[PDB]
Amino acid sequence: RPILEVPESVTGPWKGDVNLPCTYDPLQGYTQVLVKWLVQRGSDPVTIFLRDSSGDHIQQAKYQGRLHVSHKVPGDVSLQLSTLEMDDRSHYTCEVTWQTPDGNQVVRDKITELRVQK
Amino acid sequence: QVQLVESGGGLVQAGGSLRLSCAASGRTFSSYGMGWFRQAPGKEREFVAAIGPFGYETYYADSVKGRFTISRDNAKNTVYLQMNSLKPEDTAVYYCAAGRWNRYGFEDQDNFDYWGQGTQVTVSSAAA
Repeated sequence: RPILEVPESVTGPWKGDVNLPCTYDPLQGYTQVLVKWLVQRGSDPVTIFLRDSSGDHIQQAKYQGRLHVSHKVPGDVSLQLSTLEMDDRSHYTCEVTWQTPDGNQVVRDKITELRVQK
Repeated sequence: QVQLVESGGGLVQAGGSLRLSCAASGRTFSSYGMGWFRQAPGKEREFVAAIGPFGYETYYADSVKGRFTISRDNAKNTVYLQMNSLKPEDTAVYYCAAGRWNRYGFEDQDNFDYWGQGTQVTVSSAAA
């Protein structure tokens, strides 16, 4: 522990919306300090979204205006994508970093496959 | 439906080697990370090695680095552990496991959703 709960795959309709769940159980002493969502480009995961103490940032231009990440409750950092494009099909990684009181960081990630259905 | 089936354990002499195999069936595991763990009787299970889903990314416990090699053939959904330069303290039940981590958390047993049944490895100072 902690571990992320993310489904193996999700579907969304072309030009519609989809949610990519990413949830976890908050743990005493584990302060969430970073969230990233990444898209897989071959061997390399590429950040598309970052949340840190400065707020939320979309990191790849093709997702501008189309990406939100849940922030109402601790432990839910699910990603919402809108106006889905066929080229949004990909493996996506949810990645969360926590810091404990001693300054150690703990990182967890988990993958889903998004399939965009015409 | 899903099972991870291990094989290849047995008795070897120190300095010898074994190949463990973990055949995963019931679904495609090409985009899963795979791991090996080991446990001695009455002791905690501990990390041995892992291989990520993407690229060519392998990870090892310090105690096995340079001696053990994890590898996979995705066309057969099988992960291997080549255990070279074996030592008596490598004696344990070895388990494979599969999960959907990418780069992180591969030593956290909670992060693997499917586990094999275990196979016994015994390393003796004597022959055979």
